Amino acid sequence: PKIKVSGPVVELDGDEMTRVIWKLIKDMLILPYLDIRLDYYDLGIEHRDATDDQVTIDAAYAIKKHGVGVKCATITPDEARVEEFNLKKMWLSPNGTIRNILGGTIFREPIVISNVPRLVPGWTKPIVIGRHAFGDQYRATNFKVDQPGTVTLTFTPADGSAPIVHEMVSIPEDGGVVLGMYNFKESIRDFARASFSYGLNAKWPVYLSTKNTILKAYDGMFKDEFERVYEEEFKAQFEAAGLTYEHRLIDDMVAACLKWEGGYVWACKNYDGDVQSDTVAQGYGSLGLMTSVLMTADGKTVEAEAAHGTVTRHYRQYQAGKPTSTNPIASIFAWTRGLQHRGKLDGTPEVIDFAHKLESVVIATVESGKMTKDLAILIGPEQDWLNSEEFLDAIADNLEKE
Amino acid sequence: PKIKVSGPVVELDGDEMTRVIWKLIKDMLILPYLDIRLDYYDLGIEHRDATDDQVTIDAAYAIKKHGVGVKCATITPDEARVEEFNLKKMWLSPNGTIRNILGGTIFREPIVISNVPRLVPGWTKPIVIGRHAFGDQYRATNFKVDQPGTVTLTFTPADGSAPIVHEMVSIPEDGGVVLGMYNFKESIRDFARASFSYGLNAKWPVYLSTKNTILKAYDGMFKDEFERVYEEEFKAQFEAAGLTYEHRLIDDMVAACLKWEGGYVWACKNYDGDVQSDTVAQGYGSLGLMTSVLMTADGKTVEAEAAHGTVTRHYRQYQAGKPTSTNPIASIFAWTRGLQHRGKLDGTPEVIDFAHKLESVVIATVESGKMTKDLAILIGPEQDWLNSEEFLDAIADNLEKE
Ligand SMILES: NC(=O)C1=CN([C@@H]2O[C@H](COP(=O)(O)OP(=O)(O)OC[C@H]3O[C@@H](n4cnc5c(N)ncnc54)[C@H](OP(=O)(O)O)[C@@H]3O)[C@@H](O)[C@H]2O)C=CC1
Ligand SMILES: NC(=O)C1=CN([C@@H]2O[C@H](COP(=O)(O)OP(=O)(O)OC[C@H]3O[C@@H](n4cnc5c(N)ncnc54)[C@H](OP(=O)(O)O)[C@@H]3O)[C@@H](O)[C@H]2O)C=CC1
Ligand SMILES: [Cl-]
Ligand SMILES: [Cl-]
Ligand SMILES: [Mn+2]
Ligand SMILES: [Mn+2]
Repeated sequence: PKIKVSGPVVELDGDEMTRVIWKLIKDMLILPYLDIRLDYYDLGIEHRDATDDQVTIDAAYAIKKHGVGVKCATITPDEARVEEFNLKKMWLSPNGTIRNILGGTIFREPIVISNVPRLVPGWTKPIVIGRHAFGDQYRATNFKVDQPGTVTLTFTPADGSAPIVHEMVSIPEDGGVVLGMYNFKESIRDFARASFSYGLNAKWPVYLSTKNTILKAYDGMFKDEFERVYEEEFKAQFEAAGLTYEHRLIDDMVAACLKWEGGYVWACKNYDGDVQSDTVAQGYGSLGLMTSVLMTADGKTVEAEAAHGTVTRHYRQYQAGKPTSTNPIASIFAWTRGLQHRGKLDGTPEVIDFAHKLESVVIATVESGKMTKDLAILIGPEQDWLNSEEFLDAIADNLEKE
Repeated sequence: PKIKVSGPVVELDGDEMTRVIWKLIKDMLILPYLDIRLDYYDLGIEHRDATDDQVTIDAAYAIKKHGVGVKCATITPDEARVEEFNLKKMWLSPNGTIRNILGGTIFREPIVISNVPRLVPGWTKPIVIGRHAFGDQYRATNFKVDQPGTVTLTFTPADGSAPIVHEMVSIPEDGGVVLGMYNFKESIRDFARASFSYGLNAKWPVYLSTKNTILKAYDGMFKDEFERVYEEEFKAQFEAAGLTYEHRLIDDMVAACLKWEGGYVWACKNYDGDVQSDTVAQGYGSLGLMTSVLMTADGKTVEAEAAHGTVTRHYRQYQAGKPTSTNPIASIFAWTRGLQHRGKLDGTPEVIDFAHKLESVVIATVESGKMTKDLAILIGPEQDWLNSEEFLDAIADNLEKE
């Protein structure tokens, strides 16, 4: 009657509305049906502040040992959060700490649900975007000048052979701006690996965008290392399984994203992934329908969380005792996803089928007219909606019936 | 009775299929309703070759002098064309030479036709992407290194005052890639100016996008200069005209692009301009429906042309006698756009309304059914299309009734 989960699931608790909602998932939709070993780590801001953020390093190393992480959305501290919670220091983003201890690439996977319209009716399958987790603009040296002068870019070899000096330009009277940015071959290779691993697992084809027509050397390495990694360690499984890999120019790929139906993993350079991810998420109308999804190169370790944050605005409402309409879908799909990989490693098809059934019940509940406000308004103003508890209860029943 | 155009309209002839349609347009829709002095410059490949491209300089200085140009699509030489046409040398893009003589910014204006579907149905009004004409990735220095080493980026002021030496990074054992790029304050102010004059003359509010959360100095200048320029030169007028300017993050602007209805000018940095234009054009389905549209900073000079090329595959057909279904909408609109501004500078309202009437008459003509194959399959696997003269016959006729 309770399906036995074999290995552990690391559970990373979090903050505000998602913490409220995250417990109700665990108690109504996980814990009834599963006898399961949950390795718990409270990454709620209080408990990170109370351990000076060690709990986060612990949480990461636990994910790393056991291969599965399911995570509630968490507050990233800033000057306002420092005052609100009386933080001892401004603790760094926990995602950053986990990314960094785990390595691996973040993938944004949307959830398609027939009667919830996307802003591009053509879409029909999930468009997954994987975003190089390292480098380019996000590590840039950039600065301004209010005056004339010349700009030089030098590579100094570590073996002491001659510097390679590039004379870039002369900036005129009124000054301007200057920026230098880089990436690593190792990182680039590691980016392709996770990408192919992710596409293999989902059985989606894979695309790389670059702008190698303009940056021949810089983006040539993205193209070259993607093709090497594909050929050496991925091509035979791809072919193989009907799957494919291509490089396309970024200009083609953004048009393609708009035109195609979905069903592929688009690997983007760091900046492209930050931007495109926001085009695709907008398409689906609501972040309650978006997961992400850290997968390692190999791809043995997965960590899943809702792509949205902690829904402070809803939390302020719940705190007053007022009603809320918070979408639980991504959070649930974070859990279902973690369980998926867990039974994969386990290899206990029952945990997997439970994952999938849960998923289907959810899709089925909404394809019925039972939904939270963020979905309803996508449909129309005629469409009424469920408050957060109501929506989870609905799921819970529709799930009970099987 | 024919409408009297005051000043001269500089006309720039072009290539292949577009050259043909372009005469039909002149002869059927323009000359026979207007009393216009065309200062004519033939930019078909042959005459460019016969003048060693001087004609291109002459056309550009003509536009400078007279404030108005309308231009047929032209061939940009590469290796195949050098052979096809026996070119004496590989002449540079006449668009790039025009741009550089005139300065200014390129605006992509799509033509939104009620009965032609756009892949994003919520779009009821044109999204106008203005692209910075200069710098960033398009002038970068970029290289790969297959070894470890350090990267320094240095501004050496003309002064002889201390060079500012930034130590960017050490690249690990397997090497990596490095880029340096820049832009000029003087260029950035100009880009703001044409962006403002453009949005005012289209009666559209104006948005800029940057990523200044990450590139605080580099994009800091784009936002700061755009804002200065804005308050010091356009806010009075803008406010008076019921119009508004905002900076937004690129992540928000791509989201707004999909969800908003349209009806704004979107000033993108060079790269984001390159890319977002392709998302917008794909949404509209056909470059038959797209113009670009150079406006100078001040903004007394305008030069328009269709955003598509010379439509070679069609020409091959027309050379061989078979029928062609080439959309002249964007070209007619290049003419209508130019008359508008010629009408404006003069200032002679009958010119303007004519421009307007011809436009609405083209739209109305497609609204009644009757369209090139082009637009046809935006609509359905069967929607019946006219061939090139057949549809442009129809427009001649329709315009007639008024
Ligand atoms: N741990 C993580 O992965 C992330 C954490 N964050 C953090 O969360 C905090 C607050 O984030 P913020 O971006 O402001 O807000 P959210 O992304 O959490 O949500 C913003 C708005 O989007 C809507 N929304 C988001 N998710 C849902 C949902 N599941 N169901 C219904 N509506 C939803 C709501 O609309 P409306 O108000 O109109 O009802 C909400 O107010 C910050 O501290 C930030 O650091 C942010 C991103 C990721
Ligand atoms: N001066 C300028 O503004 C520009 C000039 N060019 C030049 O144009 C030349 C041809 O380039 P190329 O990109 O291959 O051809 P085009 O870019 O002009 O058009 C390519 C295809 O798009 C479709 N298409 C574009 N315009 C129309 C239209 N008005 N009506 C119907 N279909 C249309 C056709 O589809 P289908 O094949 O299915 O019929 C056509 O084959 C090149 O020499 C290039 O240098 C390119 C861009 C700009
Ligand atoms: Cl980084
Ligand atoms: Cl340039
Ligand atoms: Mn983003
Ligand atoms: Mn482009």
